[PDB]
Amino acid sequence: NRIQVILECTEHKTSGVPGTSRYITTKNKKNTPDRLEIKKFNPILKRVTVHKEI
Amino acid sequence: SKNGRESESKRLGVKIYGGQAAIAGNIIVRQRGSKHNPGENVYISKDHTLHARVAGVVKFQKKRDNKSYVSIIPF
RNA sequence: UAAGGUGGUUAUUGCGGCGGGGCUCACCUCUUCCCAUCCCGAACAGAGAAGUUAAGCCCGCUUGCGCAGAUGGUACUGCAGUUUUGUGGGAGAGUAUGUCGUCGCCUUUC
RNA sequence: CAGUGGGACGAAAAGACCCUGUGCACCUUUACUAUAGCUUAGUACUGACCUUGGAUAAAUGUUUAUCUGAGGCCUAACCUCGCUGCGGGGGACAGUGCUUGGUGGGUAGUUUGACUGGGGUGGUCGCCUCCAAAAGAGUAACGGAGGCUUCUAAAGGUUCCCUCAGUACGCUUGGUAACCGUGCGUAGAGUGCAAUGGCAUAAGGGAGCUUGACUGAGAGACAUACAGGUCGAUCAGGUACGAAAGUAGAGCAUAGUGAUCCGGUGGUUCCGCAUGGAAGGGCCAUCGCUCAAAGGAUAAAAGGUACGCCGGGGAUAACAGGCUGAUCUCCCCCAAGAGUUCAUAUCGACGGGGGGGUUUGGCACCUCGAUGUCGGCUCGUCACAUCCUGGGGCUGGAGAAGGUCCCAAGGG
RNA sequence: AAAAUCGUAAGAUGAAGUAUAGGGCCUGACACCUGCCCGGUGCUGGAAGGUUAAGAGGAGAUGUUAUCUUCGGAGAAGCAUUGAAUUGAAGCCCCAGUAAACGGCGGCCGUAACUAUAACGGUCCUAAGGUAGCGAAAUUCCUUGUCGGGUAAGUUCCGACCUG
RNA sequence: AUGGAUAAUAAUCGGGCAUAAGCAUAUUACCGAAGCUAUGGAUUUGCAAGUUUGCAAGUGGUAGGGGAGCAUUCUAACAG
RNA sequence: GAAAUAGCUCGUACUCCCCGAAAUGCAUUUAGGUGCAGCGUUAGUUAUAAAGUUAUACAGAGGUAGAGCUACUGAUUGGAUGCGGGGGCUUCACCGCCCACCAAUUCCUGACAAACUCCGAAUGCUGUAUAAUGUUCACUAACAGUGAGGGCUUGGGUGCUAAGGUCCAAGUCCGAGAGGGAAAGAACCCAGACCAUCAGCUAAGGUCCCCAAAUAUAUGCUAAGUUGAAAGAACGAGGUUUGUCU
RNA sequence: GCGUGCCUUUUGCAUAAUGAGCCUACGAGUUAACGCUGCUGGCAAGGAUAAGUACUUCAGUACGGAUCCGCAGCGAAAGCG
RNA sequence: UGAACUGAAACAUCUAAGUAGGCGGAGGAGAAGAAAACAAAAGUGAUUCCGUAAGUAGUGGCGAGCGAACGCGGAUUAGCCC
Repeated sequence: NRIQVILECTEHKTSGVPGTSRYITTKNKKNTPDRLEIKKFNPILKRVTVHKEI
Repeated sequence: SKNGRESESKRLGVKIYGGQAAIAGNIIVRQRGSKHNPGENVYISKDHTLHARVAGVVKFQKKRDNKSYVSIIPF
């Protein structure tokens, strides 16, 4: 049930800045469904941004 | 039979003793659970390992209902 | 001298029982406000000073429960030879016994 | 000198029985990978016309010029027969070449693990906890006990708080084992999951807010054949909680795992074969292996040999020898009884102490460049733990026949 | 122009034969007979339905750029890579047959006058639960089974029983 | 000290044999090895003199490692 | 082809001098082979040198031997209570009773444990300084062999507190080792072989002869040839010497 | 008086584990290419030539700098140094 | 036309190896030989052989292993016919 999720930054890919911020975490496909969203530090933009599960 | 399995030893025990010198990051005691508690200039890690904080001389000084409190006298 | 606050000391410092005390400590009266109960001003928080040592707290006594604990002997054991032993180390348990703490720094007091 | 053959583990054959070698050979199949042959379709040799269907192009549901799927017919390629080029039988079929799917031990190349108180059978192969382990660390057995191939978006972070299990006394259901009230209760609870250690001034439980389960990194140490593994303090950029100090780079800590190659996904003017792109590759993040025989020899793999062969082993078994008695046989010690009464004329349970090495075993110490194995025949020889003959004691011995014990190996 | 056999082929045997003939396989004179099972593996026939090769076919996508776009980017034609719909046989799945084709052919419980047994009844599972015949056997471990004969004495032998 | 059975080719303090030549304690002398020492000699390292000597420590040895050399056949020079 | 391959057996030729091991650990289609580590040789480095070895003084952590359990977990001998349940009589009423066993909790004693600990040594380990010995220590380079071990003493597991059995740990020896003693024995006791000598002193063990040295001294025991090599039982006995009580 | 041949394999052999009837002759770590260590030699921030060519009394001095190693490293790479 | 033993410490891709072997033809030599070639912003100009480049680029169950080319220095030098 425990799957591997990839939280990619959401405010990224909208500005003229090359790159993409991602976080490779684990989750449960039964206990926590519906595309978990978590605030993580974006190393490209140098600020905390909400990353949503792909 | 059904008894032929065992695991490798973790090489626990007591590192630098209570009369020897240590430095800023020397492991003092490796334990499974805090049976040697940290004192002055000595902290504990995630695995209940005792680390030194500054250079000095180790001192155990068991006290308070037979509980070892490892500390470091700076020098 | 007495009390309050705050620390060091592995309960010989603790638990219990019996008497004494209150400028400070504590109960004690209320919930408008600050604050809170998965229900309750019980606890926490605030506003006061009618009463009280009754209790908490502090003193004096108590071997009662706990805690500490010898000297001597014994077990065990390093080295040397051996059926024996000689040289050193030396417990645990138990007995006699001890303990109703001790050491600092601040404020009000005499 | 003539006769018999007990020994020289006598001579002969680098044991043919057993084990072994990532040795060989042959054979088998529902092991792997191929192939001869057989067979299906497409295509070339292979052509002319009618019927029936589909598609494209044009014009106003049909028509006209093509492609294709099928049938029928014709002879003119191609095949066959009879007379010596004809007269018949088929016919664009069959045969053949290339490309393909299925069968195919008919054939060929190979694989088929190790540990092991001989080898098979059974069991195990990686990781974690306790004992063995002899008070630093480490330390083996097919030694004694158990678990793992995970889980939590909260079972993570911070701030503020709370105290367990059990038991006694009371109370409708309710029963002293449900909830409640008052005492006693240093830990006997709980800490997801085995064990050990730890934890109440909590690592156990609750509430509020949150995502540090961040980015760039690693002073110094512990383990250490290597590959790997474990802990960790300062600094910078932005965060969560908290009034602030301060804490937070995942869980109370030890198990929850798989190297390399190859391939996939996201980011990246890093390179990109004359130049500019691209294919592709490189760097960072990450995915795919019960490779479980878990340091994984291939992407891909099972058996028989008494028809066997070669190279070695007493490193290792079967006969015999050797050490020890578990088993075997014999004796002795105590005596509850049985013997009409009376333990020991005779037997003797429940227990104990030894002698012998004749049985079945344990070990694997000499022999696998050979120590010929059961039974019977001939020839004997030795011990006495005596079957007869010989000499005695006791008797539940009237005599004769008995029972038991002692001495005795000359002959049978 | 047989099947089949040898060969790369041509060719040859079969056969200067032709179903009362020629191959493949089992059993083994003669007498009586030769039971049940098509589940599994082989063989034959069918082909409505599913899957399925090469070869045809080319919706769309990608690379390059004439040109247009202040930048970004879009991009006709040509040239190349990659290609999905559609068509596509045998075989396999499927349907039925075949055992003188390979192969297979069961248990428990209760019950009749003294005992014993069960003609009989209940129940579970199969494709079927082994018929006739024989039976201590070239097949039987217990075993030197049990009874009779042979011998003074018979682990061998003969004739019986049936717990094969 | 004594009784508590013994194994098969002829046996055992090693044998003769011993009443101590057995056992227990104490003492003295002696024997006893390639151990130690006395004499002679050779060799390896380290230290000095020189161009061999002196002193100190050594000198069992398998697998294995290092250093100095002998003989054999032939070749180049000088001398036979 | 071809001198196929052989992780296998066998063989491997002159001399002298110096040094000198291992039979262990981790992996392995691996176990009688290898790779790395451990142990060896040669050469070079640390100098106002460093490191080693033994002992002493000081200072540390431990949970073995031992001990104890009313200090937990499990087991456990004997007495005191017996709350309450099972069984006999009395009866309308497992109703009010009367009687003997298994019997909760508590107290007192006796005592067990590798996977029990309220306790807990000796030794061993680590660090500093000192005192003895001086490269024995450590580092680099090159080259190897070994990776079948075994006996004895001690602490253990398994086995039958059996094995010249087997698997570990702390030492020594053989392996690779001559000489002397036990009569002869790879390991037992003494002792580490540069040669030569018709020299002396000793170790273990012995002094009647074989066979070197005491028929030596003092005291007592044994009558069994016990014994003079090693090694024995439960259980008997009016053998003898000797101490105490009686 | 003392003294159980030799070799090989072995924890361990007089071993009754292997091998040899004896003598004479033959018989087993050699060479090439490419490297690494120890000693020695030339040159020295430089060192060395290969194939080849010329002369000559000819299987035996001069020339030949192509090229190789070292002098600067880090990074996958652009690149920096 | 064309193997296998062997190596990969097994083995099938691979190596061994286009080797051994078999068949046919020619000459003192044979083959090749005059660019539908290299190279890269600078250039060379037929083929053959020797030394470097170089154990480099690359290839490979990316395992065992296999392994060029460009450029440079030399021997020789020659171009023509449908």
